[PDB]
Amino acid sequence: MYLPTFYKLFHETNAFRLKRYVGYGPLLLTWSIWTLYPALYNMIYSDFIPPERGVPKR
Amino acid sequence: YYPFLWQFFILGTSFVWFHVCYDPWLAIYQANNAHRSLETALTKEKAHKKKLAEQEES
Ligand SMILES: CCCCCCCCCCCCCCCCCC(=O)OC[C@H](COP(=O)([O-])OCC[N+](C)(C)C)OC(=O)CCCCCCCCCCCCCCCCC
Ligand SMILES: CCCCCCCCCCCCCCCCCC(=O)OC[C@H](COP(=O)([O-])OCC[N+](C)(C)C)OC(=O)CCCCCCCCCCCCCCCCC
Ligand SMILES: CCCCCCCCCCCCCCCCCC(=O)OC[C@H](COP(=O)([O-])OCC[N+](C)(C)C)OC(=O)CCCCCCCCCCCCCCCCC
Repeated sequence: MYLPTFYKLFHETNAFRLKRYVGYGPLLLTWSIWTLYPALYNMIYSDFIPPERGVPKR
Repeated sequence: YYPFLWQFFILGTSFVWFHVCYDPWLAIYQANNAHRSLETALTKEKAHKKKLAEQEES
């Protein structure tokens, strides 16, 4: 007979619930990307892609 | 049947709302005021400066 410990049942239930809730992480990420998009653009092209060095002659 | 996918659908509908209510008004507003831009004034000043410079004395 299958007599799992209640520790395991609790762990598996919480694992499933965590899986369910993680699906909204992308949702909130998209919401905060559409919102505050200028901030994301500034971050991307200031830290990950630093500007070029040289300056115009004028 | 996938709640987070339906939330993405709601986000898409809100995006469509924003763009529908945004693009037409902005387009018509910036089409109406095409001749009031700073570029027109700069071009007029450049033309007048050229005309004054070509015709002058020592
Ligand atoms: C260092 C951080 C300090 C500042 C505080 C930061 C708070 C951040 C809050 C926002 C992000 C939350 C993300 C997790 C959300 C989980 C929701 C939930 O209910 O869980 C789903 C399910 C539970 O589903 P549920 O439906 O039963 O949810 C209800 C849960 N209770 C009853 C608690 C209200 O739980 C899980 O299995 C996942 C739990 C994730 C969170 C675990 C926290 C502890 C372990 C990781 C961190 C350890 C270090 C902590 C810092 C110590 C520093 C010395
Ligand atoms: C660089 C950008 C890359 C972007 C790539 C985007 C590509 C997206 C492609 C999606 C294809 C479709 C996938 C469908 C999955 C369905 C799963 C499912 O059944 O869900 C039900 C479950 C919950 O189910 P439920 O309980 O809500 O309902 C089930 C419905 N019935 C009952 C009818 C069956 O949800 C999940 O599985 C959610 C978890 C999986 C997805 C987690 C993704 C996390 C990503 C976090 C953001 C990372 C960003 C990058 C960070 C980089 C940092 C350096
Ligand atoms: C100017 C004054 C007057 C007009 C004000 C304009 C509205 C301002 C507030 C709008 C809030 C959004 C609409 C809520 C309406 C009720 C929806 C509802 O009952 O939920 C069911 C609906 C969906 O339920 P449903 O049952 O209809 O459909 C989904 C069901 N399935 C998947 C089975 C198909 O929920 C939503 O679609 C969105 C819920 C969002 C959470 C509710 C509170 C939002 C509060 C706003 C701020 C949120 C911030 C989040 C980020 C954290 C920031 C710190």
